[PDB]
Amino acid sequence: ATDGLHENETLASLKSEAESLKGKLEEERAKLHDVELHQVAERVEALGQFVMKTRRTLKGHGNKVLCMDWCKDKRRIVSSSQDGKVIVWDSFTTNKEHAVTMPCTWVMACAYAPSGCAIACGGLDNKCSVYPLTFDKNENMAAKKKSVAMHTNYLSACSFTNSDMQILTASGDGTCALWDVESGQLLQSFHGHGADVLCLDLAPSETGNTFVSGGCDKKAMVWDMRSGQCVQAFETHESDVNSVRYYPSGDAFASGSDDATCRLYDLRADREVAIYSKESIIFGASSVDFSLSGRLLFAGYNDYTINVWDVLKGSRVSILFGHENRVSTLRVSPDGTAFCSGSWDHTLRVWA
Amino acid sequence: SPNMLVYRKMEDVIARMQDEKNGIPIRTVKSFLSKIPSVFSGSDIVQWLIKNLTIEDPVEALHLGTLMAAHGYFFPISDHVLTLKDDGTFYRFQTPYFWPSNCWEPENTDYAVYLCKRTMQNKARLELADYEAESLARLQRAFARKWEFIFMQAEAQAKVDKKRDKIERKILDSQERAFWDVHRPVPGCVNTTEVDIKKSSPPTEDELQQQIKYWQIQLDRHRLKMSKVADSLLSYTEQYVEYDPFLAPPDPSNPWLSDDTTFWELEASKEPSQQRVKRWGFGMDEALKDPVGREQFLKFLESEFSSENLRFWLAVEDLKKRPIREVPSRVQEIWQEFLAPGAPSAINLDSKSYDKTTQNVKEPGRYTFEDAQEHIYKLMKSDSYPRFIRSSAYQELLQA
Repeated sequence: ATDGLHENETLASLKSEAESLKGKLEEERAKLHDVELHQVAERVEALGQFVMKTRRTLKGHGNKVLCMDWCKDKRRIVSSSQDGKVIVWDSFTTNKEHAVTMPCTWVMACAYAPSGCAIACGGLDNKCSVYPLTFDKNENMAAKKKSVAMHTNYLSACSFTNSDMQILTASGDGTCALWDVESGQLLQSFHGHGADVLCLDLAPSETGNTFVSGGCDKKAMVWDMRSGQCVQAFETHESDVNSVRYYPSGDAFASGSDDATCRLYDLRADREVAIYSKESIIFGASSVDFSLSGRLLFAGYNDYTINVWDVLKGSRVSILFGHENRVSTLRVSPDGTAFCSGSWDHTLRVWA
Repeated sequence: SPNMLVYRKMEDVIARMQDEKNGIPIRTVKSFLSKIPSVFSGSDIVQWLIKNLTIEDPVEALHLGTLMAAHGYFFPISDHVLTLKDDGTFYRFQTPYFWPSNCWEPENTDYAVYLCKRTMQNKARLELADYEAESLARLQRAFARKWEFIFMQAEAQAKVDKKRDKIERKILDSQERAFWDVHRPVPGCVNTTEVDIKKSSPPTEDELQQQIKYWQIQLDRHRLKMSKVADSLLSYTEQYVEYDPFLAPPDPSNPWLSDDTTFWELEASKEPSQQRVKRWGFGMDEALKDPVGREQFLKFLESEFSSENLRFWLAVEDLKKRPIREVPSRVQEIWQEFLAPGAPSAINLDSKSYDKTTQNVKEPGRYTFEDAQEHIYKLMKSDSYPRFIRSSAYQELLQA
């Protein structure tokens, strides 16, 4: 007409500018998606028959085993359970070396210090505490407890950095946090997850100040430990992300979920590149970890079993039976010679 | 809820098992004493899963079927312990009313009515299992004040079961028993109902402005072709296959298979093996990961009078390993030794990294030298590291 403010004439200009950038990204993502990983991996020769068996059985915990972590010496193992007890084993001989009882139940997280002289653990106490390890006679570990982290909900995962002086923590209050062990100071908080954070894994490149985490919002997020910001996020699972683990090169990571699938995301491709699943696998995956070369992905499921996946070709190369309840934690040895699974059946098993 | 997701998947399987054309045949067999209606054998379940789910290993199919039984979708008619056997044991489907997905967290007051009703059956001559009788004794002690009304409630249910179709009564009695075999399992059996403690819980002008900045940030990300990404993953993994103990047997043996720890002592020796030295050549990260590779890398650079870049990088990495109490004084020591004008081990940064670091030192922190370390790392990756790999020192280690 001759009047009219015509706000929509400029809103349509902004809508045609936001639509074009979105279509620009959709067309670029499709242009880069020229092949599938398993199609390229047809060039690779298939793996031979596997004969992995249980080599050690760690019996001692009084309730569900909830977490475990290898020591850098390739044989010692820290493990935590629902009854509140944390145990340090010499898994090669199965001898218990250290043990501490915590003031809470459901100690869902434990970790081994890079020096091998301390451990961190926590759970329903909404904290993460560092305990020293000594060769002391009648050693009283609880009297040396260092309270480091502190959240408003349960602790779901923890991990030392490249030294004994900092720990990462993931909590059910939707946050990850970096802490100074000596002082208990909060170095950085990581806000972004829309629900409980269930897991985390530090970047393999000790030069890299990044880590990945997974939560009940079906998302996996890569963080910058300097800025505290989420620099990359992935959402393709149909349920909770229970475990995340970096591919050995650091350019990719895998995840296990309650949707009975394991997926591989590549940070350079900025998309999920592989899905590890099968019609007969309907229980959720609780933990995942890679072999040394990254060719194999080990996963522990709530069906009491362990499924080993060819990371490149996608096919399942083994299924391992033994546990009589859920497999709650699974980690490959620091030298890749074995892997250890912890279960709700109160035991841990070392396989090779 | 995540616990519901596996129920729907199990219930989908039960839906396929009950198909008319390609389902499990449900028969009414007879024994020497009685006739048993609407049953099927365990081998029928195992062979159905093998065929219709394409499971090659029968142990895997038997294991999948044993978890469906434990969760209460089919049950053995002759055992309170819910499991599956690959033989002629007779099983019976659970009615969808007693399914675990049907909002079931039954109370002890409901179990007391059930156990009380059971002792009335068979002209009050039914004998509960030992664990059931011990459960009833605890419930009678707990609900001792209101026991007259639990008895009346169970006596009222028994009158309905008495005037009930004999064949339907036989099937429903076992189905109600199988329901309580899930929620009050036999001692020693996994309680499938136990759950993880984690899981037991403006104008439209600024809106378009929020979108445009969102999508533009996504376009700024540098991505790679899937062909290039797949090529780098395939070549990186193939590089370490000879080092993967799950794929190639370790020298001399895997300590977990042979109980011989000589492999661990060789890996920790200060004299490296040829494969260990060869691994340093895969990239600078491998040389820096290996403590012997780090020593030999540094030892070479000091012999060529060019170690300042690596010693600075090693100093910053140690800085991020220090407690936050020590980092302000340590930042000044790194600045004085490597970056300040007239420094003993002066490194050469670009003007952008040097200006940023000069301002970062004014307020020290753990990441004061990140922009500089990033630059020095790429510099060694293209200069100092190729010099080490090409040195006669490395070549004499690589050839033993």
